[PDB]
Amino acid sequence: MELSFGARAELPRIHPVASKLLRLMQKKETNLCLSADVSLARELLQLADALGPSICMLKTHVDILNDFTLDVMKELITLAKCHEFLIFEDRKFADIGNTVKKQYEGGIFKIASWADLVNAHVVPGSGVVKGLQEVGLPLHRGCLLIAEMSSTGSLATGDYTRAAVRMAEEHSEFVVGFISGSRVSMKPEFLHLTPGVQLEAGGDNLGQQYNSPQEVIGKRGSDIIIVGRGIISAADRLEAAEMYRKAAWEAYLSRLG
Amino acid sequence: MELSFGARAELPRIHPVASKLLRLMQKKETNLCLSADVSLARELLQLADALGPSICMLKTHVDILNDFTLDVMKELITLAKCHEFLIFEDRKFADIGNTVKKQYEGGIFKIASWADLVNAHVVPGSGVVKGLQEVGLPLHRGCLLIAEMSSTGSLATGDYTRAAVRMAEEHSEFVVGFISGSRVSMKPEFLHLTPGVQLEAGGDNLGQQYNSPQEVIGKRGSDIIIVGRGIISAADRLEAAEMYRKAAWEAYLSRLG
Ligand SMILES: O=c1cc(O)n([C@@H]2O[C@H](COP(=O)(O)O)[C@@H](O)[C@H]2O)c(=O)[nH]1
Ligand SMILES: O=c1cc(O)n([C@@H]2O[C@H](COP(=O)(O)O)[C@@H](O)[C@H]2O)c(=O)[nH]1
Repeated sequence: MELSFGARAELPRIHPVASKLLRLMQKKETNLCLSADVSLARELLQLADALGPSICMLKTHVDILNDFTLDVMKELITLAKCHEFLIFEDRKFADIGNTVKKQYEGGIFKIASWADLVNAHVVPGSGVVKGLQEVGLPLHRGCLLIAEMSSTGSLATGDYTRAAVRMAEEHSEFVVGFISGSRVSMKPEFLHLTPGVQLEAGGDNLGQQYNSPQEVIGKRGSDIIIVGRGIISAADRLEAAEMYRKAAWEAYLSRLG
Repeated sequence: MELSFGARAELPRIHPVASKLLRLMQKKETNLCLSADVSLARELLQLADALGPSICMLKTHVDILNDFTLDVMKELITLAKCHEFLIFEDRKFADIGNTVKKQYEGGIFKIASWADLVNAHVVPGSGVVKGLQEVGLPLHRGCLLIAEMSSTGSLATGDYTRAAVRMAEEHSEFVVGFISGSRVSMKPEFLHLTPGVQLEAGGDNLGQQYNSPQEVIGKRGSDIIIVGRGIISAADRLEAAEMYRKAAWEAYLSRLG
């Protein structure tokens, strides 16, 4: 009863952004999201161009880009369209609804104008989603809810994770899935994206913890791996991305049987 | 055994940023933080100048400022120095440590260069604080942890709130207090700042809930009220700020006896 990405793209209740994503994952044989955690626009764009064919999604932190402009993001959209990947701004909205709507639409980043996907913490209660969706529904955007975190001491466990799943499942006109370590919803209309991924065991010195693509996708049932330093600190980022793509894709196929 | 703000400023374990704040609160008879939730730099600066004498702190959301530049923030520092208030960027850092350090120091906002105080959600675990403090300790900054939220459905309750208090109390070289609805720590070295404040009962249509300064300061034991729309939507923002200042200050005095 587990469906391929291409069949999930057709589910009756699928969000159009999720459907677009699932179709390109199936087409390109990729369930890799690049975490493009760089500070230079040129590096961001060169990574997006070279790695675009290997990825289903490019995750940004626009607020670490020392030379952000909206024209950078126009360039990034051109590459996303060319290579067929979604743009996910990993802003982690986490305020009351009236504040996050402004943070999403406005200021100098105008996130909603260029990001297919954003994400939110569930700690404020469902007003965080209601505020975002007042901006994002008109613009045909989607949102991911942070149900679990990869870092040591995370409080996104137990009843908190359950609250995130309920909040999704109840805002499914806008919420398309989760940031999580594992499959947290049994409804196949929801995407699961998992950060904290490297091929080798380890972590960082600021609480990051790594698990492998086989563990995350194959054993824990997630859909997509989010990989930053495992790719971006490598010398050859293209070959690193291909290693991660092949790992995540085979883990998905093997789970699917 | 409850101490005045001026005596708390002298406590052995007080953080220098908390001490500076407590001294100016005592001097100016203000425990009001203006939530300057505007999109124009000119309005931000005109509010800071006119209301500066009435406030202990000005809370920003730099990411909704349509015409942000670092020169705006230089102007804002000049006013903070003139009128004696701290600048609190309400960024709600909420990522792994390695990410938040970059978000705090870098990008176009360079938050650490101008904000006396920032805040963080505790959901990622203590690496969020460790990452921020790698930037903020050298720059002699402070941080507030979000222990409770004002909005409907908040998950910052129970064991989550307790985890926030522990995390503070254990990073007290950098963490100076809390965003909370009430006094959550019994240690008087920690500040309690409470949003969701208006004189009249009510809320908004996106989950905000209001309580009065007398309730928050006088009954719930908080130190500082954070007020946005109750001031900024009023016609005369100066008189509105004075009403809130007088309310919060008298509630503090009456609690102190
Ligand atoms: O639980 C979570 C949620 C995240 O978004 N992230 C993000 O995913 C990326 C992980 O990067 P890296 O692979 O270099 O550790 C970072 O951008 C981080 O902000 C995470 O690491 N853990
Ligand atoms: O629990 C919390 C935490 C906050 O920082 N805030 C912030 O405090 C301010 C409240 O503004 P207002 O008084 O207009 O409702 C907003 O900037 C909001 O982001 C809040 O309302 N509740």
